[PDB]
Amino acid sequence: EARECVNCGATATPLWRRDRTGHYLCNACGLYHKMNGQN
Amino acid sequence: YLRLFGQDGLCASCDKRIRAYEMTMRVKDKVYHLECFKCAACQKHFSVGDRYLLINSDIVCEQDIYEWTKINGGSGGSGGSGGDVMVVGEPTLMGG
Amino acid sequence: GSLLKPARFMCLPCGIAFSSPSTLEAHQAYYCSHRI
Ligand SMILES: [Zn+2]
Ligand SMILES: [Zn+2]
Ligand SMILES: [Zn+2]
Ligand SMILES: [Zn+2]
Repeated sequence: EARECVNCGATATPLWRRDRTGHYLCNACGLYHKMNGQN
Repeated sequence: YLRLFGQDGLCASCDKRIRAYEMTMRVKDKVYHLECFKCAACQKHFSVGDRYLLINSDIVCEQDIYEWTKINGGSGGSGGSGGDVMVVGEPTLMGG
Repeated sequence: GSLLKPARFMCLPCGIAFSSPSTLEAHQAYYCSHRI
């Protein structure tokens, strides 16, 4: 597929949320690194 | 009143003039469109910070890149280097 | 000898083969059941 998620694996996401290290987040679980402020 | 455009000019896939609504990654030079930037094989949408290949007509991902090449031309062997791959840069922002 | 190098990208419990090691970092916490 296009890429994988750290919590799910929604390859149908409009845009992958990538950080400095490379934490590929779909778009939904990516909020965990913002709202919750986790890793 | 003022018109601020800082793109190449014409598309490489369609005949539409590139305006402040391309929303595409910084390719080698010839830029495409937010719709003209799709894989020539799986037709999937590209990612950010990942590797990709540029062809003559369209572009190719990193998923079927090992297939598209062999079915067109270019094989460095089963495990051998056949060439080089590029990484998709940051999406062009109209302002910022 | 020993392991040292984890040449694996697919856990037995999850049974999902990943492609990027960066994604596996967070996966090996919330995805592999619960590695907290
Ligand atoms: Zn997710
Ligand atoms: Zn176009
Ligand atoms: Zn593809
Ligand atoms: Zn797992």
